[PDB]
Amino acid sequence: PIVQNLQGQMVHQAISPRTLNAWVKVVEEKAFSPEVIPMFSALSEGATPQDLNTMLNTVGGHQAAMQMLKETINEEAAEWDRLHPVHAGPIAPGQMREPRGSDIAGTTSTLQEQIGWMTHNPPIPVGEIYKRWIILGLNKIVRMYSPTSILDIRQGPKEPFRDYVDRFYKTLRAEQASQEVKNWMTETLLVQNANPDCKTILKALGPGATLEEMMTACQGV
Amino acid sequence: PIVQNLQGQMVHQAISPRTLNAWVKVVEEKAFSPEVIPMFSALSEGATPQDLNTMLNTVGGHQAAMQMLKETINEEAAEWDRLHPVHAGPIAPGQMREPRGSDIAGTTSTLQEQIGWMTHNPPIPVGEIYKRWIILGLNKIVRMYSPTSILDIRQGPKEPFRDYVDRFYKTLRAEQASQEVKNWMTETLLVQNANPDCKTILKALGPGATLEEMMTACQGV
Amino acid sequence: PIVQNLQGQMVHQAISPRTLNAWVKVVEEKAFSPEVIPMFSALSEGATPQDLNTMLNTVGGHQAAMQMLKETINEEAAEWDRLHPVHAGPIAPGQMREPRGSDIAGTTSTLQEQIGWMTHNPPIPVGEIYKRWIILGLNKIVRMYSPTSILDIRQGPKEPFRDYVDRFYKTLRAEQASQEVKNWMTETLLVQNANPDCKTILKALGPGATLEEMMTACQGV
Amino acid sequence: PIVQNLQGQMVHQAISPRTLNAWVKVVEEKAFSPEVIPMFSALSEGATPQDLNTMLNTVGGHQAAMQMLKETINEEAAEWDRLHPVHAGPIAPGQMREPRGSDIAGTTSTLQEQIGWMTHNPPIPVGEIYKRWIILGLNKIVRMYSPTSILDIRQGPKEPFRDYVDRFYKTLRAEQASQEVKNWMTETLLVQNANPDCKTILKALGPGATLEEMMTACQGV
Amino acid sequence: PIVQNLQGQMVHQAISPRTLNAWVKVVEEKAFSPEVIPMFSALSEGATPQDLNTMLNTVGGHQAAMQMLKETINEEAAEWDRLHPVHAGPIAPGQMREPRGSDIAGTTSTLQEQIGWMTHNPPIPVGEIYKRWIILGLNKIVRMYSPTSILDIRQGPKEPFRDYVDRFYKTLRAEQASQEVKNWMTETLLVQNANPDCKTILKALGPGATLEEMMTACQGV
Amino acid sequence: PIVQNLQGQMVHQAISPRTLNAWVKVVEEKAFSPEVIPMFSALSEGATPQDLNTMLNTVGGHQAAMQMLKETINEEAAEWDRLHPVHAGPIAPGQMREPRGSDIAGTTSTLQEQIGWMTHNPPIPVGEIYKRWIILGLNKIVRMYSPTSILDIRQGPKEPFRDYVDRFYKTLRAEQASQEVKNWMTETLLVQNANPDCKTILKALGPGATLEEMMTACQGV
Ligand SMILES: CN(C(=O)[C@H](Cc1ccccc1)NC(=O)Cc1c[nH]c2ccc(O)cc12)c1ccc(Cl)cc1
Ligand SMILES: CN(C(=O)[C@H](Cc1ccccc1)NC(=O)Cc1c[nH]c2ccc(O)cc12)c1ccc(Cl)cc1
Ligand SMILES: CN(C(=O)[C@H](Cc1ccccc1)NC(=O)Cc1c[nH]c2ccc(O)cc12)c1ccc(Cl)cc1
Ligand SMILES: CN(C(=O)[C@H](Cc1ccccc1)NC(=O)Cc1c[nH]c2ccc(O)cc12)c1ccc(Cl)cc1
Ligand SMILES: CN(C(=O)[C@H](Cc1ccccc1)NC(=O)Cc1c[nH]c2ccc(O)cc12)c1ccc(Cl)cc1
Ligand SMILES: CN(C(=O)[C@H](Cc1ccccc1)NC(=O)Cc1c[nH]c2ccc(O)cc12)c1ccc(Cl)cc1
Repeated sequence: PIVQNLQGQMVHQAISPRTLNAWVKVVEEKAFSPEVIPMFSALSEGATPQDLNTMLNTVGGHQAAMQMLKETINEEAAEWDRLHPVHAGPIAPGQMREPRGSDIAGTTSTLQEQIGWMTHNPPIPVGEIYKRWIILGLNKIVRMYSPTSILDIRQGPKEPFRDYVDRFYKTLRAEQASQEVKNWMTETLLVQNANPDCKTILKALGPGATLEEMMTACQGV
Repeated sequence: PIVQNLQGQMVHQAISPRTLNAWVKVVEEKAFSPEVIPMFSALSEGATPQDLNTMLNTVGGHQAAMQMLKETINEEAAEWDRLHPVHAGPIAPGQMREPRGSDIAGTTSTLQEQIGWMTHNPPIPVGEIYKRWIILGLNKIVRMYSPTSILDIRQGPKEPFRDYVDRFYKTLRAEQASQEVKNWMTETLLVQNANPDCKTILKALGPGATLEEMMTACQGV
Repeated sequence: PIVQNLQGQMVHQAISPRTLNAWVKVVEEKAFSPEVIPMFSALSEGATPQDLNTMLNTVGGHQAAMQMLKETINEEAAEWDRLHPVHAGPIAPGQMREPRGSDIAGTTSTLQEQIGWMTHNPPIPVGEIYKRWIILGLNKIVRMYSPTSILDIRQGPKEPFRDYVDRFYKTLRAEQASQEVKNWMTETLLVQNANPDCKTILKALGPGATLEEMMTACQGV
Repeated sequence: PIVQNLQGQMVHQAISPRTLNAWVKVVEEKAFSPEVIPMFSALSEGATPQDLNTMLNTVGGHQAAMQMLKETINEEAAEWDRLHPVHAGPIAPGQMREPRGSDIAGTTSTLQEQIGWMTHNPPIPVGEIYKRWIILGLNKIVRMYSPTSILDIRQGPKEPFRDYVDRFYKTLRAEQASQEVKNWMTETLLVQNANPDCKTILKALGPGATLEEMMTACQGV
Repeated sequence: PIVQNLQGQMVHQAISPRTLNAWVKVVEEKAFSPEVIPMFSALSEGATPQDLNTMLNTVGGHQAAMQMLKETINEEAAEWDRLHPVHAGPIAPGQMREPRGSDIAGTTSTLQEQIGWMTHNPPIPVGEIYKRWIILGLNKIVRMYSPTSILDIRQGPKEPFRDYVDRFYKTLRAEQASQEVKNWMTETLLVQNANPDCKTILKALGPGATLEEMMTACQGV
Repeated sequence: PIVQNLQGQMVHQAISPRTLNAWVKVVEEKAFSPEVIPMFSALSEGATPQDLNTMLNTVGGHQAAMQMLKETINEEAAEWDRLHPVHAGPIAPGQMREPRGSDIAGTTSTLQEQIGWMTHNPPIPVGEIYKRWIILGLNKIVRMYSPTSILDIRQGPKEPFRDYVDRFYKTLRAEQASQEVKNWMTETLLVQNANPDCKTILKALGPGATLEEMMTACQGV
């Protein structure tokens, strides 16, 4: 990450050993479960592209996922370049250049070059931009590596309602969808796929009911 | 959380790796037991809304609970908006806007926007306000996920009094109630549901007696 | 705890994650054994009332003990109020009020209000005062939860003297008593309840003898 | 690593105990798997040659690897000396000398001498240069210690496609090759060595297809 | 321990959670083995008397040892008072008093009073003085709790010489003695109590020989 | 270690709890294996003699080794004194004295005296000098405690060449020798003691060959 010198030359801050270790263990224990993402995100706050690649480099295994991820990164980088075309040729001595897609992703850019973009008036936050791309990729991986669909989540004859909701919302968090879409799945599937006894109860509460209410309503049954 | 630059531009402070890890393990080990709340609260002191969502995002499992929690968050946000209506249209260049319910909760607001509200003369402490909402929600979850009622806590024939009190006060901490209500449960249930031998002793101490006294009184028996 | 800004506005310092964790594990492993107290005390140095309640809130289980503790806290708070009566009515705009028993204990006082009292010329150290109350309560709990009395500590026929002393001093540390009282128990019980063979030796050293001497004297036997 | 004094004499910063420990455990758990390198690299950011040797010295076992590594280091040092020949004889009192290959590698140079080179206007980043050499060596070790070739990675009759890709990309990361070469292996081997049923599917997607697409295409089969 | 404010009012520094934990675990794992002392000493560098008592308070068990330790502390405190008699009566408003034996040990002195003594021109280092007393006591405990005497350390018929020396020097470190005395035990016992075969070899090296030499000399045998 | 005050009086920095713990565990797990030394060295960077003795004091067991180590320390101290003779008698009030061998080793010198030497214009780096002595001693211990000689390292009929090299270089690192000597052992033993099949291959590569080459050459066989 970045921080200010005594003299106020802007200076890079090495990633902590325990930030590194955190990220690795996360991955070893949790694979690509949706919570992985807010964690990757939280451990990389302030990161430059170099820092972000470091972090990604430290994952061993899961190399299929990692490759999809680069594909995702290339698609965004291409798109960046299309919306921000580079004026080429000579470069004005000492002054900074405009980052291409590759420069953002860290392939074609030095650390020194990166800090330069990030700490500018006005600042070009290349680390933030790269992180969006990564997280977009991380989402795709999560969706792909999810064993079941929201459509196949039905409540068991003997399943307490709390647990059915737990699997519905767990699965739903892993899905490909806008908020409009998730609402629609909630609104359509959740009660439609409850078990008979509790479904009757819930038809009868009508569609203003809170979860807290639905759950309490189906507690005794 | 937030802290002051060398130049005194107010700057965000990334959440520690061990704060993150703390919170996760808490949840894995203790579920929603009442002590979870003072811990969530203690690990989020100084937090912005982003920080608070991060923390919440890092919980995997318990997704029913998490959804009730959002419901709680929406109810408070709505109520906020009702008591603080936004003047809309154009916004004065450079100056900050008035946070809506959604802006407080972090849905419709940037980190930069948040720090801005929090560090103002006078400061609009959006992080503190969001935390109230969350904790209100966390309480509801705790109550709901409590296996037994204060009414069913009776002292065993062979139960030492210390243990009965331990279950009474454990259960009571999980209950829905003001202080007026808890006092009333204490004052009515605690002795009424002791076991025969010790109940006699306690009728005989009368209602000024301390716990220390009650416990000592029923020690030998 | 508290610390000074760059600008020297006095500012609150969030409790460390590892301070929190320390305290919890202590309690899980050691219950209310006398060493718990110097540890609670050491982990709460610099604490405000809020900090102290946080810490207390994080204990799950032991809720009987916790309730005795509040009782203890109320008794001290009442007594505080009796010796420091509050002048009521309006309050002078901007200036601080005199803390009541409840304000010290954190029930009726904000963090901001607390720091205000603590960092005053001259400082009203409300955190220190609350901590006395707590520790007084913690002592009562320790005494109460001690399985055996100093009177029942006798040396075994086959018990090395070092071990008997170990149980005597362990038990004695858990007892209700001034220093005058502990001395008297030492001076009366320790040798009176040694086993026959070693008692003879010790009668014969006379009452100026050090522990080091007594122990060495009864080493071979 | 290096940091600035109160007086701004540039001063060495001892390696953290947990940086040390990190590196050792990495090696004990992961041997020379490709992820080792980004980790060595991340734990040595800011390092001087001394720091880098320290770190290398702390590995026990793997001494064959360590010797190849020195060989690699000598080859680079020789080459350095060939492209940067030293003007010899007397040295100007007080002023710094030009580092030879050996001085970069830390054999013939003091810490004080190193900091001197690193913190110069303009700075001679000897630590960065040595690190390139090491990492070049570390790569060679990784390749050598890889049990299988990219050529022998075939998909099992019963192997899900995700797993085959996982072994292909794991093995490919361990290989000797430029990016041109890896692309060529990908482009030639990956589909050519899938199992029959899925190969047919993939011939039929044609060579623009993403991994995400290929994987999804072969999901049901 | 102690440190300087922004304003340079000298201020107390709370003991770290991990310093606390360190000390406790030491004791749980190692009892009173001689290495305990350099560790207690290393974890208490900079300590005030309060800090030192805290640390001592956190030991549970070993209460016989703890009592001998206080006895030791009283003997030193008495002696202090004899060599530094207090002028009594009124005290000059605001100025500091001369610490008695009890004030050094922390019984009769406040933290504020202690920092005052320690940070004076010239400084009265009460923490250093108390630590001497403690360590003197800790030594006595170590000696006492040592299972065997230097006199009973003989080399086994089948014991490698390295191991015999290991037990000799382990035992010798636990003994009551000046350096003059330890030298004499070394010089008299070490070879006199080696086993026959190796004793002959060693008589023959004569008394200038190093350990390194003695050990090498008896290697093959 | 040492650091600068706010006022720039040079001040001692207590050794971290985790530096202490690091060193102890190292020793418990790894005994005197050659990697111990770079670790002792890395954990003691910046150390004064006191700090270095502390660290050494914390080792329990291995007391034969520890005694050889002191012997080594005395030999160096004697030699120091011979090359730097002390002018004796009175000492100039306030000014510092010239450290003897004993003063360097910490026997006859205070911490305050040590910092004084270390932070002088020009600085007498007594901590660095003592550390050389120790490490010289630590080397001797390592050599002595090495179970096998470089001469007895032969490659097994069934031993992969990588493993034979691993034992050769492991053993060689533990040996008594200059670089001239190690080269000679390498150059003479390594191939001379390979197993028949691989020896033939290697005779045939001739003596310019790299390890990387030798190892690859004997891979299939
Ligand atoms: C911005 N934001 C979030 O990041 C919230 C923070 C939060 C998590 C858990 C409980 C409460 C809040 N996170 C999410 O919406 C992501 C999420 C977590 N679990 C899910 C399950 C299904 C789904 O579609 C999304 C999620 C958010 C905050 C408040 C609300 Cl009301 C909604 C979202
Ligand atoms: C403000 N405050 C609290 O947060 C106290 C702090 C505290 C916890 C444990 C022992 C002593 C004190 N916490 C509580 O009242 C919450 C609580 C903990 N256990 C309970 C059990 C039942 C219940 O209704 C509430 C609680 C508080 C402080 C002092 C008193 Cl006397 C009462 C409350
Ligand atoms: C102020 N103070 C304490 O806090 C001492 C510090 C200390 C603990 C252990 C060994 C030596 C010293 N602590 C105590 O007196 C509490 C205590 C610990 N074990 C006990 C066992 C019985 C008892 O009645 C009290 C204690 C103290 C210091 C010196 C002396 Cl001589 C006496 C007390
Ligand atoms: C500079 N850089 C890297 O260091 C990337 C960072 C990264 C790792 C994992 C997923 C995404 C990105 N790392 C690599 O290319 C090394 C690598 C990791 N796994 C591999 C597998 C095969 C291979 O030939 C190389 C690698 C990089 C960044 C973006 C792209 Cl698109 C490509 C490379
Ligand atoms: C001041 N000082 C010490 O504290 C040395 C430091 C040190 C420990 C271990 C190996 C080398 C050095 N420590 C000791 O003398 C205490 C000691 C450790 N093991 C022992 C075994 C027997 C004994 O009588 C004393 C000790 C010291 C330093 C150098 C020498 Cl040569 C002698 C002592
Ligand atoms: C100064 N220096 C060292 O401290 C190197 C650093 C280093 C360790 C491991 C791999 C590469 C480099 N360390 C050593 O030479 C000590 C050593 C480690 N393993 C050995 C095995 C045998 C031996 O005789 C010495 C060593 C060094 C640096 C570069 C070279 Cl090429 C040689 C030495």
